[PDB]
Amino acid sequence: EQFRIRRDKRARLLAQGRDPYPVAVPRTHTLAEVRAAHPDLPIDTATEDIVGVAGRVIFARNSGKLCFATLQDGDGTQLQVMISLDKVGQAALDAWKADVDLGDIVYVHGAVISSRELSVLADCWRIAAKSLRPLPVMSEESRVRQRYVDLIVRPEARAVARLRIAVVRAIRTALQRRGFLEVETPVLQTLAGGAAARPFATHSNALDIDLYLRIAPELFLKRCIVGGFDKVFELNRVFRNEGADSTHSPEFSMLETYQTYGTYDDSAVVTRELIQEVADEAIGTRQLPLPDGSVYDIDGEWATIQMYPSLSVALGEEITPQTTVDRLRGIADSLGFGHGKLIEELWERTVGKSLSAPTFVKDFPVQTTPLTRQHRSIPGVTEKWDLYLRGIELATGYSELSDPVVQRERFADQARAAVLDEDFLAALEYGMPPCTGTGMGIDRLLMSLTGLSIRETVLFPI
Amino acid sequence: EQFRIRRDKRARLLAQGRDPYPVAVPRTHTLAEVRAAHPDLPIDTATEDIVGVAGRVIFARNSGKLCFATLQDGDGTQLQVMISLDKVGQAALDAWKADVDLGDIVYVHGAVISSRELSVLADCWRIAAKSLRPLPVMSEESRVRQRYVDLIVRPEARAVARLRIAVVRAIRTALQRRGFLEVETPVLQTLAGGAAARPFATHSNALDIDLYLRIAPELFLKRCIVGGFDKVFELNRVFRNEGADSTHSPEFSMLETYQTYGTYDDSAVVTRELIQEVADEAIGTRQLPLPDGSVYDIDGEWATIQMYPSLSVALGEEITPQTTVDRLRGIADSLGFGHGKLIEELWERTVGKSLSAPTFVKDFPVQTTPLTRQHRSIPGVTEKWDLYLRGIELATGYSELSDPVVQRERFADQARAAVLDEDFLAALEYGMPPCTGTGMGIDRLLMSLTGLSIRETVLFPI
Ligand SMILES: COc1nc(N)nc2c1C(=O)N([C@H]1[C@@H](O)CCCCC1(F)F)C2
Ligand SMILES: COc1nc(N)nc2c1C(=O)N([C@H]1[C@@H](O)CCCCC1(F)F)C2
Ligand SMILES: N[C@@H](CCCC[NH3+])C(=O)O
Ligand SMILES: N[C@@H](CCCC[NH3+])C(=O)O
Repeated sequence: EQFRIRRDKRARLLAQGRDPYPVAVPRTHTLAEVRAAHPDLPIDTATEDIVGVAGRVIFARNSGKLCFATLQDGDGTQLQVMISLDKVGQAALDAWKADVDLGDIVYVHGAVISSRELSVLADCWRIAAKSLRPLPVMSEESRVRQRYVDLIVRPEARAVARLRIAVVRAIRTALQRRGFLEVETPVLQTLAGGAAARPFATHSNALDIDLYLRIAPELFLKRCIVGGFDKVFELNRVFRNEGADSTHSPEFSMLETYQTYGTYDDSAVVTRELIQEVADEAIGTRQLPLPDGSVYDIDGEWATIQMYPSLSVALGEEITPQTTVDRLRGIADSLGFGHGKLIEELWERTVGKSLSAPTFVKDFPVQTTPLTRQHRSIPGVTEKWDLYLRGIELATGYSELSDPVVQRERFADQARAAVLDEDFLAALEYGMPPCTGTGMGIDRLLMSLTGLSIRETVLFPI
Repeated sequence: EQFRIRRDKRARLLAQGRDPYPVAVPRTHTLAEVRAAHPDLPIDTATEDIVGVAGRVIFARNSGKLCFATLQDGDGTQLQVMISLDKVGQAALDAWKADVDLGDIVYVHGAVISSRELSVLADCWRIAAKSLRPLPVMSEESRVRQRYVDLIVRPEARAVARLRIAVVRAIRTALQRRGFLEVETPVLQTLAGGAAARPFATHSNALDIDLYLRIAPELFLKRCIVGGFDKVFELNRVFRNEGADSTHSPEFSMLETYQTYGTYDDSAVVTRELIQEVADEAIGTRQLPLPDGSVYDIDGEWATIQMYPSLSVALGEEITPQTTVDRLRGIADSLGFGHGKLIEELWERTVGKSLSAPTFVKDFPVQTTPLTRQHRSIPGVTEKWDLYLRGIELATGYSELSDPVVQRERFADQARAAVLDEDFLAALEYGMPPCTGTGMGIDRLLMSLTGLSIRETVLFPI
């Protein structure tokens, strides 16, 4: 019902030649600027520094000859205003009382004082916007269907939104210090490749074909290495037409990075530094506090373990690239398609779940890693690592497969479970120098650093 | 046929326990690093600075006891190598001659000398990648179907790719200096809005509905202002399921920016500075040279003209918001749906086409601008500008419409040519402070600054 009273203050303001939504207002400082300015003001004393400020009224204490409001800026910073009879306007005070609700954006010019809390004592005042919905005094999934309200009433939502923006800045800073170049590769592709996922298709009207949103930029980033890029990345959305869960969404921000003439050994060291540098820039500590109330140390060096050896110790027997699927299925049952899949799953179900300190696992089954180079010395495994931080599958890197005839086979196997990415394979046969790629999910980065769910990390999900 | 000889050098290299695609090679410096190091070396003299370098062989001059190649790095920098009998390997020289083609990535360790041009005289040498396609010695649309080849053989394609990356860096730098925060808003939306375009739809499997790729981020960026963001932008892809032409593609990179408590007057000044700052950072001059051989001055202040007045002078009669469509159609015929559309078109066909210096046109027909605030003083027009640079429709800005009941109407009109964006309108009725948005196309920015077509500006189009 308050929806109607509010619409009728707008109307009776328009009729009266009052502007409820004025083009401009001369806001001289932010309330943060007015705070940093008067940090220690002897309380109940006045100062002749004049300011125009605008804020959202989020409390009002109306009292005859004197109204007090709390004006909150968009960052949450608060200044109190004092709409007084005596300064200017009995009619201003009546206008104030009658026209000004809660959730109203409001400009006030005048003197900066501290009362018997930092306030502005009004020379003038005007409305900048008239709200036709009162602020509520909120469930998770209603907070997320209405982030704009969440950001006004919930300081934490402000803190989280700024945090992600700061993490993303810190990332670009870290990669740019190291000579990486940020490139833009296609989101619409004739076939989507470079990961294991079911793509979003769309019809094009220009071309009268179906196109596919990128599952991953890897294949196009590898054409940039062929093309002569030394050090490239791309920090931008990927689209995977699968289910949502606590570490999975169909649209999410993902970093990929390629460095020429380094291996997975080299890109492990960079991923650690990059994460540690981000924590410092954006959180101020490598001793990460959690909603637990616990503290997760990500400082220092990080453990590396091999999948097969670590799996062997966990199962009490030698598991090699040679170990048959009949053997592996057997073990699987004893707990509760093919070899590559079984190793990773058995590993995930035994070693994976027990991890707590930040660990790299490396040397992976050749079957489940079609784009990564065969290991230099160990037959049957690829030079790939997964990074687990606070138990989250955070990041991965490869020594990259630059052999086209091998790469052709890897795909010819995939498919038989038969059109390949012939222009990608074309690019490799022009010669791709030896290089190491990485990938990392921005949402998993935040979750691993904060505790925050994926539906708190993204501004506008669904 | 050379496709077959090459595949058979790979095979007879694998059989021989030679690695044609080795995991690693110990590249100590880039050829650029080796150049900056020995800038003035008394020619035909040797120096005992040892380096490992890797490059692509893009010339070979094989000559009995001594082979010369030009090794080109990926940035185009060149060093010459001298594979000699006498330094190490008669068998190395035979291996060189027999195994090493053109378009082959190649590592060589040894001494840095200048011959009778800066070269490395080989202690060792190894292949890093074996190319199974010779470099061609290329049409526009074959250069663009194969950018990876273009980047190797065409220096200009290198220069253009780096230029775009530098423009994009310069933009983020400029907006961040000014306190703007970069946000990520959804690409997949339940309905796409904030511009005039036909969207790409896609089916979701999670939700079993159609979703739509964003035509523009405006509606979501306005929820961030409601939400308390002072100064926001977003530099990221938009998707418009329309035709391609010389200033139009269905996927393109687009900047949008919102500033609270400024108008279109304010965002005109920022757009000029932003463009001028970009030119300086990324081009080194505001006196922009073109393929013409001409020079386009973008320095100094820029002309502002009003649409209706400028149109009037061009047509020889008073054209106002009042001027009927019958009158406008009449004029249209005399040269060769509704009022708003007719003003902009007549303007575009007379005043628009005659512009050369960088000009802002402002005060627009209310009909063709549903999201921009009605002008403060002039009835019938909206506070909007278009910026024309070297005759390209580069950028636009609005004093933003924060009135929900007006905004509801603007849409209720649109539709009747009836489901609206009710959550967007919901956000406005919580109150959006007065603000000014802008938008600019990155491809048009480059085209306007360089002369370059849209199909040279984007790394991987189609
Ligand atoms: C919500 O985020 C995701 N959503 C989906 N649906 N799928 C993935 C993520 C994610 O973060 N992924 C990682 C993961 O594979 C760790 C190593 C590689 C980097 C990554 F981004 F792909 C996969
Ligand atoms: C290849 O780029 C584009 N492609 C399409 N299909 N549509 C537009 C562009 C572009 O650059 N556009 C500008 C233009 O409207 C100038 C003022 C606003 C900014 C913009 F990016 F929308 C529209
Ligand atoms: N394309 C990979 C990330 C890069 C891996 C290294 N080349 C993925 O989506 O998992
Ligand atoms: N959404 C606009 C750009 C922003 C205009 C200012 N609010 C467009 O695509 O043209």
